[PDB]
Amino acid sequence: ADLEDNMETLNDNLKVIEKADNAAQVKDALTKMRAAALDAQKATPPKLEDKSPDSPEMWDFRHGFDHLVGHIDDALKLANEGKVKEAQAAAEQLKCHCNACHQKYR
Ligand code: HEC
Ligand SMILES: [Ca+2]
Ligand SMILES: [Ca+2]
Repeated sequence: ADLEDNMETLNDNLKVIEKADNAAQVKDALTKMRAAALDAQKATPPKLEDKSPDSPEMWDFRHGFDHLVGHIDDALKLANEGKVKEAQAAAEQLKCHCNACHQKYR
């Protein structure tokens, strides 16, 4: 339930989505990723521990998860429609946003 746990949940469930057989597994994984992203959003990452909680870095860190959740919600709509392959493709759009936050704050 710490930041590192949230990241492990995000990473593990993206791989679940990639390997998924049906829409139910994609939806279940995305729902777990959604919770993890909103939990992570409340953390102070180690790199930013000396910054102000109101700093632009901390607000950029938090905003990154808002957009991640937006992408998760798009993939969730497709998974709820039974479109496994398009839900999976929508979920791959997450990866550039994982990487972008990591490049700044990992
Ligand atoms: C900021 C808005 C983030 C986004 C979006 C994602 N991640 Fe992340 N991640 C972030 C930080 C600050 C860290 C380091 C945390 C620490 O305590 O040092 C990480 C780390 C990871 C890791 C490896 C280390 C770990 O804590 O598990 C992984 C495997 C990881 N993150 C995965 C991941 C994925 C798959 C994401 C998109 C679905 C993703 N992260 C987004 C910050 C942010
Ligand atoms: Ca937590
Ligand atoms: Ca670290």
